[PDB]
Amino acid sequence: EEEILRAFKVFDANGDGVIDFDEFKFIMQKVGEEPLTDAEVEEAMKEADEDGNGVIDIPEFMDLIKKS
Repeated sequence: EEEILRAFKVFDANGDGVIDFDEFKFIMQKVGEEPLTDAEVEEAMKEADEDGNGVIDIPEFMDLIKKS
């Protein structure tokens, strides 16, 4: 619980709790605008949104690892 909610909550760029494609492509490489190859980031977020309208809410990523 604590490590996954810490990581996803820094990852949400405030977003009301939701993460989109441009937020992940900016924040992935944590020091400013560092995301170097777009294909690595696009593959990881497309496999982590299971349906969720296309942009990830906090319960999806954590139930995907933590499911209870």
